[PDB]
Amino acid sequence: KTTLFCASDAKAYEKEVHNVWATHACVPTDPNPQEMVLANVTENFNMWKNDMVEQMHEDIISLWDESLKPCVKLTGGSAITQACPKVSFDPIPLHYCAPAGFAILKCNNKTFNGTGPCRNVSTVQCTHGIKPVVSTQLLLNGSLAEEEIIIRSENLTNNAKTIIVHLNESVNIVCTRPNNIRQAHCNINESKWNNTLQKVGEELAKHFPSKTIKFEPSSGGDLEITTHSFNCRGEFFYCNTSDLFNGTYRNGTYNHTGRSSNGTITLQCKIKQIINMWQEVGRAIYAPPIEGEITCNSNITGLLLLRDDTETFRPGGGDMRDNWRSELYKYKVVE
Ligand SMILES: CCOC(=O)N1c2cc(CNC)ccc2[C@H](NC(=O)C(=O)Nc2ccc(Cl)c(F)c2)[C@H]1CNC(=N)N
Ligand SMILES: *[C@@H]1O[C@H](CO)[C@@H](O)[C@H](O)[C@H]1NC(C)=O
Ligand SMILES: *[C@@H]1O[C@H](CO)[C@@H](O)[C@H](O)[C@H]1NC(C)=O
Ligand SMILES: *[C@@H]1O[C@H](CO)[C@@H](O)[C@H](O)[C@H]1NC(C)=O
Ligand SMILES: *[C@@H]1O[C@H](CO)[C@@H](O)[C@H](O)[C@H]1NC(C)=O
Ligand SMILES: *[C@@H]1O[C@H](CO)[C@@H](O)[C@H](O)[C@H]1NC(C)=O
Ligand SMILES: *[C@@H]1O[C@H](CO)[C@@H](O)[C@H](O)[C@H]1NC(C)=O
Repeated sequence: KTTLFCASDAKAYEKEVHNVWATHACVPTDPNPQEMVLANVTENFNMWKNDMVEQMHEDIISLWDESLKPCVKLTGGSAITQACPKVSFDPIPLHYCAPAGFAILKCNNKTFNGTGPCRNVSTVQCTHGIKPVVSTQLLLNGSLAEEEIIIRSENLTNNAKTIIVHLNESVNIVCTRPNNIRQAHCNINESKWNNTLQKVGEELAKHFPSKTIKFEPSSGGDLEITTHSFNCRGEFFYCNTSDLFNGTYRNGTYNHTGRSSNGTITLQCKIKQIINMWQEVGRAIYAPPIEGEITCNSNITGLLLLRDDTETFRPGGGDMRDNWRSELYKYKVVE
């Protein structure tokens, strides 16, 4: 429909790079914005074909190119070389705002699966604050569904279509390279993982009725999608998830099958310098890791799954727009 603009809450004295970018590219946020219900209106949205996602994707690409410059960038046969300073890197929330003459409709149905008609609807200047968090397999630091877990998919029959599971309760994941310099690990409380895959299996079961629901670690691909990869404090972690996506939900009960220990699942992570870019088809080389404890304490707030009697779900990811979709699903720009 139109060109959106961003409102952030960053300040010009942070050397953190999301702050720097936002202070150049975004306008300050309205202290008290004002909504505008319309609980009879009913309009349709389709999260899977939402231009707001394109615009945000463009902006995050811009952000990363100005903030996480790689020492080397291989695209086609070209290699570009730049200074790759280590930087202060912690994502801040970004608001997307409709400019003069445009408004953002926001669907208020707390169970809205993200496509089709929605009943309660509001008008807003801006989205909520969205932390543009690049990762695969697990979505981190998002907003939780407020009712029940919600399964989103462009077409649940088409197994080639990424499924976004929207959790209603955070699950902590703590990743640390402590004080091999490239080796780290993550801790998830196996009990709350336990429960979470319980409930996720229930919801997947309503969509998949005759069948037993198996979680299995991702088959093949680049490391960035066969492991839970993400950026912590500038460094690209790649964490093994085969003790995480490893479980069976059969008789209305979930049985976890990956190996736990003293009540917590522990993922082996590598920090890596040679990255398969999400922005485009290419490779990006970075400097070896900073020193000391690198630690990220994050909320797993959704999953990205792919489906292959039994239905099997393995972790997925790689198309960063799905991350943005998970947060922008309940908004469209109109007028
Ligand atoms: C233009 C958008 O590209 C795409 O849709 N991709 C896509 C799509 C699919 C499946 N289809 C739905 C599978 C794999 C990919 C690739 N994803 C990454 O590479 C990717 O996520 N890396 C990474 C890097 C750093 C971090 Cl921290 C991170 F968390 C992730 C990408 C192509 N890029 C490439 N082959 N270099
Ligand atoms: C979250 O969703 C699950 C299943 O959809 C439900 O059992 C649970 O009560 C919901 N709310 C929570 C867990 O707070
Ligand atoms: C979402 O709901 C619409 C109708 O509201 C339905 O057509 C579609 O199958 C649902 N999709 C999922 C993934 O639940
Ligand atoms: C989803 O894709 C399937 C094929 O995988 C096909 O029957 C149809 O086009 C889609 N179904 C719906 C309900 O849109
Ligand atoms: C993850 O760990 C398992 C068991 O150690 C191993 O078999 C698997 O290949 C690993 N995957 C990756 C992508 O490192
Ligand atoms: C589940 O975990 C065990 C060890 O923790 C591993 O041997 C097994 O291969 C995993 N399941 C799958 C389907 O990979
Ligand atoms: C998630 O948010 C917490 C608190 O803001 C932060 O410490 C953590 O590093 C974030 N995780 C990622 C992957 O950015």
